[PDB]
Amino acid sequence: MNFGSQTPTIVVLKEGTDASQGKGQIISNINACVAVQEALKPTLGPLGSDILIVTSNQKTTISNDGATILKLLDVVHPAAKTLVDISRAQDAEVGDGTTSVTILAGELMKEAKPFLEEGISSHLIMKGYRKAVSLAVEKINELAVDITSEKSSGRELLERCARTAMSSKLIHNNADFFVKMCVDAVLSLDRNDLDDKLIGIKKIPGGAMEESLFINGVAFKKTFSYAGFEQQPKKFNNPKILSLNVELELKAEKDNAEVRVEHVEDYQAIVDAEWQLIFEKLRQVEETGANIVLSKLPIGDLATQFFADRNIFCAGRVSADDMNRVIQAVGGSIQSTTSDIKPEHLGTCALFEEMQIGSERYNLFQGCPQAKTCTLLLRGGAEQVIAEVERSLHDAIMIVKRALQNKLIVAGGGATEMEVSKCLRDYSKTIAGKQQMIINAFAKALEVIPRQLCENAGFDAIEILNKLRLAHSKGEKWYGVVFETENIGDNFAKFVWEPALVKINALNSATEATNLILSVDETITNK
Amino acid sequence: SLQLLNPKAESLRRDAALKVNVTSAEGLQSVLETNLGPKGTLKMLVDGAGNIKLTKDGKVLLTEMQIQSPTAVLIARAAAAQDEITGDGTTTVVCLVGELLRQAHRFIQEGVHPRIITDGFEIARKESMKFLDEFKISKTNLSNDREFLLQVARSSLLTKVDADLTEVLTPIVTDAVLSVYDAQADNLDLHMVEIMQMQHLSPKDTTFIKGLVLDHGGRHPDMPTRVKNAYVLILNVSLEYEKTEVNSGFFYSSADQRDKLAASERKFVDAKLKKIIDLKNEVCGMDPDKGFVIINQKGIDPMSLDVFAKHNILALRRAKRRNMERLQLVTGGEAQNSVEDLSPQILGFSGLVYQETIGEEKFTYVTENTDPKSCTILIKGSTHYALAQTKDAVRDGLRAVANVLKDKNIIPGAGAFYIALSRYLRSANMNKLGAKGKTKTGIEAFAEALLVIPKTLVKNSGFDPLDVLAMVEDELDDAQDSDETRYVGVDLNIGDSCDPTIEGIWDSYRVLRNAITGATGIASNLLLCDELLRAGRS
Amino acid sequence: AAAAQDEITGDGTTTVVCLVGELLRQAHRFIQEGVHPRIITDGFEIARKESMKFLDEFKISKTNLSNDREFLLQVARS
Amino acid sequence: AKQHENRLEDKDLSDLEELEDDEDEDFLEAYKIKRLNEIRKLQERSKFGEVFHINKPEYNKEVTLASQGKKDDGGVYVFVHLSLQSKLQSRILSHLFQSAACKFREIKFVEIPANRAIENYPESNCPTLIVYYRGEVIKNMITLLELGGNNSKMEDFEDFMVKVGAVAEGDNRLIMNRDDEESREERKLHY
Amino acid sequence: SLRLPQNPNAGLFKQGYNSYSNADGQIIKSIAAIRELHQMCLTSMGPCGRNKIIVNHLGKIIITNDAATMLRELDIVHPAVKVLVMATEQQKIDMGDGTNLVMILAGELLNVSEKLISMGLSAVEIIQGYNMARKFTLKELDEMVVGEITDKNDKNELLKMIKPVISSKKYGSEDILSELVSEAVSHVLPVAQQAGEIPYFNVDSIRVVKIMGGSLSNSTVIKGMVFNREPEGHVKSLSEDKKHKVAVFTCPLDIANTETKGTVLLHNAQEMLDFSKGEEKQIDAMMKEIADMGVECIVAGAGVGELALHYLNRYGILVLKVPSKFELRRLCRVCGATPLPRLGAPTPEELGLVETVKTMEIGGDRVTVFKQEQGEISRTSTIILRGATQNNLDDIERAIDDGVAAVKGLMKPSGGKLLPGAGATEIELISRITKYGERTPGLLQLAIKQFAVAFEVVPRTLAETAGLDVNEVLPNLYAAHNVTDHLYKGVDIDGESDEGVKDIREENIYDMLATKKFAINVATEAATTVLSIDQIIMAKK
Ligand SMILES: Nc1ncnc2c1ncn2[C@@H]1O[C@H](COP(=O)(O)OP(=O)(O)O)[C@@H](O)[C@H]1O
Ligand SMILES: Nc1ncnc2c1ncn2[C@@H]1O[C@H](COP(=O)(O)OP(=O)(O)O)[C@@H](O)[C@H]1O
Ligand SMILES: Nc1ncnc2c1ncn2[C@@H]1O[C@H](COP(=O)(O)OP(=O)(O)O)[C@@H](O)[C@H]1O
Ligand SMILES: Nc1ncnc2c1ncn2[C@@H]1O[C@H](COP(=O)(O)OP(=O)(O)O)[C@@H](O)[C@H]1O
Ligand SMILES: [Mg+2]
Ligand SMILES: [Mg+2]
Ligand SMILES: [Mg+2]
Ligand SMILES: [Mg+2]
Repeated sequence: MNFGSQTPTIVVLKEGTDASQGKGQIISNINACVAVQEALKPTLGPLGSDILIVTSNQKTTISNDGATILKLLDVVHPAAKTLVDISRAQDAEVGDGTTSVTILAGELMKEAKPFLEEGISSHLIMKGYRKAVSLAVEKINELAVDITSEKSSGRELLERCARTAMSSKLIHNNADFFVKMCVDAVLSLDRNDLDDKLIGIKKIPGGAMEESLFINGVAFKKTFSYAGFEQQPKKFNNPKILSLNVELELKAEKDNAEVRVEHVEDYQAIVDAEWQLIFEKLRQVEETGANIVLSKLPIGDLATQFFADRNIFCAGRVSADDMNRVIQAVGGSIQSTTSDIKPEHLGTCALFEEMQIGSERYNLFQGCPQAKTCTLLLRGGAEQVIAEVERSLHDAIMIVKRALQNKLIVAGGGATEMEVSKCLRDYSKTIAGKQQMIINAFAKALEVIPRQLCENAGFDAIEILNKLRLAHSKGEKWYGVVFETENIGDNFAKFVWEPALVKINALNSATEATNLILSVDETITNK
Repeated sequence: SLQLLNPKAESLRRDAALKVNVTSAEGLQSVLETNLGPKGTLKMLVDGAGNIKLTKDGKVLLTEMQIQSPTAVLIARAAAAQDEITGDGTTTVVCLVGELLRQAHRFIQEGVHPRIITDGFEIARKESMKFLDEFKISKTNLSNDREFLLQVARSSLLTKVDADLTEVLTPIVTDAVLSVYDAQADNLDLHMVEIMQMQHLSPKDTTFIKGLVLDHGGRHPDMPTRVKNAYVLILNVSLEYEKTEVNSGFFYSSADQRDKLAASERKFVDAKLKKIIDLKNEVCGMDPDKGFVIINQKGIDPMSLDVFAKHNILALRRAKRRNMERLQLVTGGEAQNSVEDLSPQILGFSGLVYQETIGEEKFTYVTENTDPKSCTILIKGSTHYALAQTKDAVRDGLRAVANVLKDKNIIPGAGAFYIALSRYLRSANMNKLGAKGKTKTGIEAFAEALLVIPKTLVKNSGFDPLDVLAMVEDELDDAQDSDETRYVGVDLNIGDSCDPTIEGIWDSYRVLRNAITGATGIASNLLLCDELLRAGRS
Repeated sequence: AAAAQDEITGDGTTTVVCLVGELLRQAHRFIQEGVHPRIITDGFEIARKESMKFLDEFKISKTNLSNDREFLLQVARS
Repeated sequence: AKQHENRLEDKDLSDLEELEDDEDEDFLEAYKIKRLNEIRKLQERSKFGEVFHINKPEYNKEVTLASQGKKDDGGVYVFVHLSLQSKLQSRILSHLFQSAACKFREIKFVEIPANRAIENYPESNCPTLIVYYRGEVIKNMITLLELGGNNSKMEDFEDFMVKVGAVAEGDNRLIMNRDDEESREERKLHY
Repeated sequence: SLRLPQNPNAGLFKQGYNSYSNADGQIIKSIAAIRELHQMCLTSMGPCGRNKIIVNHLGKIIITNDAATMLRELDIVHPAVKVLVMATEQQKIDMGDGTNLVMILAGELLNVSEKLISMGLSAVEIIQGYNMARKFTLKELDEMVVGEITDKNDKNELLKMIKPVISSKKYGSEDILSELVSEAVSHVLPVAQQAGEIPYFNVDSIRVVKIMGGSLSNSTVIKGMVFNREPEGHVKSLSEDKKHKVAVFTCPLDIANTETKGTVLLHNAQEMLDFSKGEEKQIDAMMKEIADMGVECIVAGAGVGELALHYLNRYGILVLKVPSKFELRRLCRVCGATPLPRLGAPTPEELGLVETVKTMEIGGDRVTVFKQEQGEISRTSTIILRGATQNNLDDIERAIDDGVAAVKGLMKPSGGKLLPGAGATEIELISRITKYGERTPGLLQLAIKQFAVAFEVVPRTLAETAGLDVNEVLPNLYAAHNVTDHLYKGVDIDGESDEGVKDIREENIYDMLATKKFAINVATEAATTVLSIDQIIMAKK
């Protein structure tokens, strides 16, 4: 009846598919997040340390924020990918607190360890944190004071909040000069339409970072330059900027036109018609007096010798993102027809000068007060100093990006976490149930942000935190820790502020990161 | 159930275990089907060593070819165990278990239970035991009919060897068996009858010797070869040197004392030789006409052989345990171990003692006894397989004829026993029996399985097996009404029936009894088994 | 054989393999008894032709012109 | 296993119609729609079909840009010929380019004089055959002694195009696979 | 007695084929082996269920506590499990609700029938038993209905419909996600005094646009849609025109070229001079007609050329690619226009209306928002999800797909009436079937009783996930049904659940009639197949 000697049993899952039951896997998932958490533990704070990562392709990448550190390390574990997703989400939405949101997410998982060791299943502890966030977000809104009541100046607001962003970086001593760059850069943008692509920074080598300069114009980097370059004047007084999407090339990318002729006299006409058409396009541009011609697609060789004669500047092979930044500065839009041009579409600038830095040449527009864009030429010693300072000012721009939309001041230095925690402790004592110990653990998890500020500074943490617990018994606000005077005090007197969106999205993202892998008990991996 | 327990195993159950026992049975049956009968085919067995051994015995085929199947090893032990005590009926057990399984398996496919089928074989077996009492015939041994023993000897010898070897080797067995019967009527096969190998002129020159033949002779040339009247002496004492239980050095001091102590080696031997000389002085009369021979079970020192050679005493050393237990039966003397107490009564008698040698070996012949109580069968042969073929033929022939003298009955063969049980089981009233229910086919299955044996004899002759039973069936239909008790047979020469009473074909009593009993037990146990498996530590 | 049965007819494949298995079983029972395969197959053909002379008498004729639904349902149900 | 695959793999859109009466429609028409789509892709890729007698300024575009094609990595093979009219092998290779151009319309066939190609090129090394693909030189071939020399044939040139990955092995246009109609006629009669 | 004879049917079917018939023990091998995956769907059941992370061979990680999404990716070698796999997929594609009951009720019927097969009851009788029990179950569910709804238009009435469905998946978010789904359905349904005759509804009406970052409370409803796309050419006016006519062209805006390939042929140089202006005047004749009627937005599916984009920039016409064909027709439903592969000219009847189009960043990426106010819409809506992780937003999408699939399950048939949930009607069916088994004497009565015992897992699985003792609240719940008030008894999930009694109407937990009928039928048909098979034949790899 049977087909053969024996019949081995079937494994239900595929051969090699890992699976496990019980409380061991969720503890392993929590320990996996804590293992990723320990890498970013000493990074938190102004006195924190950077992290050096080298991937398989052997490209050095130094960073301080946890957004790109987790992007470099390709994470296999799904539970450890939760910290990476919120870090990119925090980087995409706000742009600040990418390290603290991962530390708070792991600390809630760390404080959930002994409750999971108890018989309480994960559906109780999820309800406690989810109930606590509903009061924490409201308490941050109640502690948010408005700036217009004092009738202060608007220029000093951006400088005050951007000073906090330049901590824990290479800039904190040179922040007196570079904070004016990003504040004046973002103010040139339109308040209604604030764009993230108009703040592109070129990774130009050479030079010290303090030698940079902020200009309302935009640069592009010299392009291919067929013979013709270094004959035109590289300095103009009031040049007219022109942009053309049409490809000025003698049938380079055009489709192959099958020309068929049957006469010798017409062969002289058809070969001169190529010269006749291309010169008609040059003469039409010549009549308008366009002193600076630009194009995304390449410029022909004959045009360079023609524009070199009448001191007309030309450049091609510009990218779409860089060319879009030019149009926001120089006014009129792009036209791809030489006959449909108009004087009114041309731009203008009060000064123009080409100067070399780092053995590279960059054309710089100058004197453009009507420009709704900006540029930054960060120069730096190595290549990672440029990239680190690049993403640092991108985070500084991200603070003033969101500060203009909504103007809310909140405490800093770990103070906002403690006023929220002690309020939840006052709310927890009236519960008298299982949710009391959970909310007290949520209050203990918010205390961790003051810890790493003190651990990286070298001072003992248990003594100073007990001093704050004695200080927060009475009514007090903007009470945290500082490092200059080596003694705690009023942060408002010390003049340090932050936005409220950083703390709100951090608590929601950290609790959502916690509830994702506390609402599971198994991780199956095929293959 | 076995795969999750054992990570590696094999399991057959409920259809393959039944097919295995039947397929292995039909496979092993086809091997020994052609050998059964007088016109069967011979079968040689050559291993990797290259030696050759030829015989038709199923035991030699089974106990020399290694077998892997779990069913056949039980058929091997069953075929071997039945033959090891009885000496006949080896292939008959294989054919019964080889046929009874396939004949019952057709009804297992129909859906009959194995338990009630084997219940029918057991109650049918009891009917055959009751039928053996009526089927057998009484024979009185006081007549001492030598022609009756000749016909029994040709039954087994014609099956193994041809008529040329049967006619010359038949009276060799009859003369050996004629001396077995005595007043005490105690049968003795292993001690009395023996077989010895000897490469000589041909197998046809096998002769019967009434006395005990020995495979050794006189070492020295001067010792006598032929002796007319030799009085034997049995001594189990060892007359060479003995190392003496921890005894160590003959600490000699001077050179003269060295050889003086070396001469004491002879004193222990000469103390025993003097008792033989004192015994020879009593029987010293007619010394040239008469003689004396000494047979020792252990070795004799070569220094002492010259003592026997001077007195013309024949010396034979290193005899077997069995030969010392046979000299009293042949020569009529008595055995002795120690040399202290001797007498002339223990000495035997022999009428002729001579030696003949070929190549390097030498044989001693003893014969012409006054009243020999035992004898030997010295078989001649050409090749080693010729001796092995004569070994199995004489081993199976002596056991078959010896069992006739044990009891007072004998069973005629040639299919008379199987054909008689067929009509008995198929015509007997079932109300007399205690079996009911689905035992209808169990009687028919075992009754029909017995018919395949006598036609297997026909399958070797080439005739049609179903047609040569037509007149056999018609004979028994009229024999019951004709008022004449006769038993039919199966003659393969002409392809017609015969009478084993006048032709001389016979079979022993305990062969067919133990065969069906051993076959029914093995076949029943194989049917009830419904699962095969292998498991263990290795 | 089951393919040619299912091709032209579309039913009765299980009867073909059982008849061939049983015919070889019942035939091999007699081949072991010393009978040649030739006369065994000769009897099957005479038995086959005898069944056609039994089948044509065993069948029954019905009138399908009425197109009754009860007969087609029970025939389809079988 | 291959007997089932030969019904579809070893038959073009013209040969697949042979199995319309024998094989199932859904089995056949499912593959004919697949092969019909492949034929449409080759028609869109047929941007060439005659030898492009170019000059140098243009080389920097025709030879190399083309090699990038769409840059969907739509690469395009570009066979260059540094012609030299004094050599006998050059005129032979020019005939092979025009013959292959009429067949393989997707592959670009480029020709230019060798004296105008490289400054002071060795005349002994001419004729030269270069094969560009995605801007990279796949093969820098030397004079045609490898391809038989003076006795070079069209069959040898088509075999070289298969080695560099320009044409598939089982392409119906290759003379090795494009059996004559009289050849297939004898096979059907003797089958 | 060392090597076996090796099963002499080995001349038959190859070694790769494995037979696992009965008598040998197939049923015992199967019902058991599948208990591992039965616990997977059992642990993921209820509002407190645990989601399961499934990493496929490609590496796309998913985390979903359903059953259809999990078993689709699990490569399962066991054939008897696969009967339960695609049987659950039938519930997903047809009704979109009840995947879990099916995987649980179908497996429990095999688990509870261990007593019937082990006692020695015939397998053929068990199939006849569950079939007759299935018929009695379908007839009896109609009598226990108390939620006969006839309005099915207003938003507050859907609180008894959508919120029980959303309360199962991620119980913590009820009011927020129910507001998004309920407000989406109100935008989908048209404004009318009496809409009848089975109005059309489809799952493709409500789409889900996933945006990275942002708390779940900050989400909002959009009547149009949102694409991750870069606008080109200009900035919008956003209040000046007050309304915009949007033309959707299947073919691109370019000179009409044929399918067969052509090229440019010029016999003389006179045509060479006019060819540069001929292409400009050709499109100008076709582009000027579009601007006369005031089409302030054009959507071309294929790639738009630069010559066509240049003429549109000066007039201030919005352009958009929309390469995929499925999402191209959904934009037409918003404006209320038809596709036009012909260029032609814009007509007033075929052109729709759109209020405004504005561009911003929601999660850092620039997107195009087609939100309109005071306009007429028909079967179109979107829900902008804000979340911390992409892994969590994937589960919100399927939860919304199951929510709107229930709307398809209501409006497509004539009645999608409610039933008491939270372990209320399941225990009632145990009492009905217990009384039904005594009415019909016969050997099949044992099958009728064991069919009722399989419904026990529904109440206790909510208690097991709640960390409660099954032997206390489950027998205490039977005492509450002794005797309307006894019908609305259910399983409580709270710290005060020691009593084990909570009224259903306080929170309005309800289930669908058609969902449970289709689930019980597919569950019985799944168990019918597994109990009917006896031999399972495998193959190599
Ligand atoms: N001037 C300051 N005084 C006190 N605390 C500060 C100051 N600047 C930054 N911090 C604290 O340092 C912590 C880490 O900031 P940092 O790591 O620089 O930003 P991010 O984590 O976004 O990269 C913040 O939680 C903040 O409270
Ligand atoms: N010459 C013969 N004529 C008829 N029957 C014979 C003859 N020789 C042997 N047989 C039958 O063959 C059978 C088997 O004989 P034997 O060889 O002694 O036993 P086994 O074959 O079991 O070793 C006996 O039943 C006997 O009747
Ligand atoms: N309900 C039934 N009762 C008794 N015999 C039946 C029944 N149905 C079919 N059979 C028998 O089974 C045989 C084969 O029928 P069927 O199973 O339909 O064909 P197949 O064996 O090729 O699948 C027929 O010869 C018929 O006699
Ligand atoms: N707050 C609550 N109180 C009581 N029962 C609840 C609550 N929330 C959800 N439930 C119950 O949890 C069950 C989950 O069922 P589910 O498997 O999601 O349904 P389906 O199988 O149709 O998708 C529902 O039947 C519901 O009655
Ligand atoms: Mg920061
Ligand atoms: Mg014998
Ligand atoms: Mg049928
Ligand atoms: Mg549901």
